[PDB]
Amino acid sequence: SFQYMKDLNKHIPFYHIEDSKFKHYGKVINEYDFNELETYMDSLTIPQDQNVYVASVTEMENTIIKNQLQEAFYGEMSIQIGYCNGPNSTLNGLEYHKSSEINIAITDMVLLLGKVQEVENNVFHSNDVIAFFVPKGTAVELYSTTLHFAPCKVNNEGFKTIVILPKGTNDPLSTNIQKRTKEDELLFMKNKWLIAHPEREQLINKGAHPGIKGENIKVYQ
Amino acid sequence: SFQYMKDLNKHIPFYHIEDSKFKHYGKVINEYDFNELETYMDSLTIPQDQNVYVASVTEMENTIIKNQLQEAFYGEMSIQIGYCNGPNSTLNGLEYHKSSEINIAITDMVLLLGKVQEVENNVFHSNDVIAFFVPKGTAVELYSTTLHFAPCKVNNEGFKTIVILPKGTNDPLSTNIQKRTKEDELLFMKNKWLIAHPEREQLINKGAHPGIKGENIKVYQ
Ligand SMILES: [Fe+3]
Ligand SMILES: [Fe+3]
Repeated sequence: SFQYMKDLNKHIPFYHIEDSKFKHYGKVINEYDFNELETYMDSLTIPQDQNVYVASVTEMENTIIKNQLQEAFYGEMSIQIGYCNGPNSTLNGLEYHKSSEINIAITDMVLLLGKVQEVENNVFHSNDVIAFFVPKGTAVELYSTTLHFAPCKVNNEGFKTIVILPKGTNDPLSTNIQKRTKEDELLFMKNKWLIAHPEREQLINKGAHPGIKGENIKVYQ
Repeated sequence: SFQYMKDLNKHIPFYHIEDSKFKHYGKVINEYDFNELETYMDSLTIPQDQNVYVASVTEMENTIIKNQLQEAFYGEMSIQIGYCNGPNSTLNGLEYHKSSEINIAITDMVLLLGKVQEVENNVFHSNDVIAFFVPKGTAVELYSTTLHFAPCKVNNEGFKTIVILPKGTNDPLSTNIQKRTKEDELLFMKNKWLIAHPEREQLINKGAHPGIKGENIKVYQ
């Protein structure tokens, strides 16, 4: 429940995804159903140790709805459908893509969002983050200029999310560039620029840029 | 010259592209060399009747700069390089992509920009447009949430721009979708959503949505 989560998280701006404060970050998508996907997602368990992210799942890609979303929402550009399920409750990191991402909440979840415009010399401040409570069943477009990461759990068992992007996004980089722009320092996976919190050893050890300044926010439930 | 243009366009909030007001719309790209493309552009004159947009030019794509922009600025996503040159001086339309576009000003030019978030039931108002004077040699990223169209001229002979996007963008739609979202009404080419001004009969005739309210803004020079 939203009010329970709201009450417990007075240390961060906290909104329902249907609130107009979301409008700068994304849009709620209403006119699609996702039965084919939900059927797949129900065959999956939530890991309790750490989040899993599969970028591209054939089963979910071989669907009517994938073809609908590709031709219309993505204007005929090739897409992948994956999932991010897990027990996480902290910010950890903030990433962007030069694309639209769809997140479909298969469980209640929360997203910690920023705006890429608020990055200055590869630094973003926790204070700028906003949380949005997304109910089971809700689908959102997150804009390319919206800093985002893995959801934070609402229910004790964790969360389940469908994640839709241009095909190839989050694949390993296949070249090692000559870095020349500020942004190049963030480049981490295909079509994925990442700003990690310095207390997130799992990302820092992977080479991620340590540019979140402030507390690694925690979402209490 | 910027002050010349500014003095003639007091009917429109008018800014240098280096101004901070641009930060909401895009970013200036500095650390790249576009010389190979500049050389191709020198082989062209400016059309005098009407704009020309060619989405993909193989010769421009078979360059070192194309490989660099693909691997780094687009994070390994496949890109096309084209150009948009001509004599235009009006708004005419506002389009977006679920991608970043790069515009490289080979001549002085002006961009009339909006935000996608300012669209309300498939309507944008001219009064929300902001003009940005882009000097010869400036490269800009336009974010996916930035409504944009073809440049407006500074010099009497017209303008020349390089246009970089994900490969396929602005190709003809291969499907006729069953429309279901407000956004589906705007879908006009591959990865291109357009809101046309009603005075451009040629766009409306082709099925563009007439949703710009207000003057077809003109840039005087
Ligand atoms: Fe993402
Ligand atoms: Fe465009």
